[PDB]
Amino acid sequence: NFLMKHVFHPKRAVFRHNLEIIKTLVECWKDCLSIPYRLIFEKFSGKDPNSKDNSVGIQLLGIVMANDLPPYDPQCGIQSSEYFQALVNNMSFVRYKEVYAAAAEVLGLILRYVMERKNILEESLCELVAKQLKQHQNTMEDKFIVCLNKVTKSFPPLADRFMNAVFFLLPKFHGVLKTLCLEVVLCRVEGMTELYFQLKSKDFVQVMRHRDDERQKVCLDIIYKMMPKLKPVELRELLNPVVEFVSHPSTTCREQMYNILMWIHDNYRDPESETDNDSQEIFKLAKDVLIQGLIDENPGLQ
Repeated sequence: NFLMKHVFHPKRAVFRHNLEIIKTLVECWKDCLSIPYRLIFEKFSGKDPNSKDNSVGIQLLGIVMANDLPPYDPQCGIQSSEYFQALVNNMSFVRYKEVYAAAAEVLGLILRYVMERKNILEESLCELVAKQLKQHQNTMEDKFIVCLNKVTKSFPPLADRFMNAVFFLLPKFHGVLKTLCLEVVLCRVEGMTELYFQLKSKDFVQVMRHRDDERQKVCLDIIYKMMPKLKPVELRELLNPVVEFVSHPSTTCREQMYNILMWIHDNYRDPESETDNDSQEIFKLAKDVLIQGLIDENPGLQ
């Protein structure tokens, strides 16, 4: 109890060392150690914006969250369920960071914990969505999608309530925000019917052709996941930017392209009669570029 009240220090190295020794204390002595959830609540219950006072509280909650502990409010009468709101409220405070991104991350783990062990399921989710929704229309589109990406790193299903807005925000974004949008839409691709129409409606090939070697990898993963349930007509158009990834400086993009190639070749092999000329053209391009892959520079994927 005493070792977590005096951890806020000017230098960041001392704060990190204190957090490390607190984490080591909890994991080694997990049994026969009650957790003072009131102290953490008092730490992250700040009201003044741009103050950087709830960061220590959310960091303590993340530290206790990493060793399979109850996700705050163990229903021991120490606090009430309305103090679980002060944890989501933390995502509103803008500027200085470390107060909304970490809050979104810890909230995602807590939801995941509650979706895995039954008990309460969606009660946290509604407020978190409202916070995302409020941060959506009232300008501030840059913060909304990064908070959504932080949440969806542990809880994909919440993205199901914002896919339309995610696709609407895609053309106007730039830099890393476009990448965040792309992995947000990547975290939910299975069961998303008519995904190709939405992707093509926002000029997906121009996003793929731009050299980013991380965004390109994300788009390649999206294509590899979306490849089943796709007609050969769609794959005929989609294959040319994929096979343009030969001689790409990045090894990982070439490897993902090669994996796409291996899937198409077994799947399109010996097609039943002349069902579609696209099914024939698609097989020929993949087979020939797969042959071309035999002299690749990287000795591993070769």
